[PDB]
Amino acid sequence: EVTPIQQLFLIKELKPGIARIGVIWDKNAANRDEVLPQLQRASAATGIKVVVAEVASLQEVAPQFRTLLRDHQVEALWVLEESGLLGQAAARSFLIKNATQAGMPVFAPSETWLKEGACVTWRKDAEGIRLVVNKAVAEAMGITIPAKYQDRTAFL
Ligand SMILES: [Hg+2]
Repeated sequence: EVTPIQQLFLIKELKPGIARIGVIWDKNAANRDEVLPQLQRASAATGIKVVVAEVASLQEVAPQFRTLLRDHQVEALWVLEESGLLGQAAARSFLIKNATQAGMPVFAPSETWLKEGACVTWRKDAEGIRLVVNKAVAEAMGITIPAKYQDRTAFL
């Protein structure tokens, strides 16, 4: 498992200057009590504002995404897991479609998202953390791979 503070620090280097990121979090996902204050401390360690929009059903996904954009002006979407609601194609395809229309990058929990249009995911290696990047989409959305990570970055 790549930890949230590890993902946010990777996000800071992949999208330099990012200031506001939005998280769609399934309220039913386990470890909610551990993950949400985890996100806020990663936010304080990075200087990136992390707005968390929780969803309990598929119906809540669209209003919560739109609220993140209209009221919080997030510049990217961050999805941490997909064990329940966020693993259903209806929620994934919406989040990917509309983030793509808004020109914002999506940091995703598995390669399935990158095959559908998301920008970046990650996996823990013997060597630490390796990046997986959809190049053509990530390039177009302002993602830059630091040379310190060019070696340890696969391109879907
Ligand atoms: Hg994207």
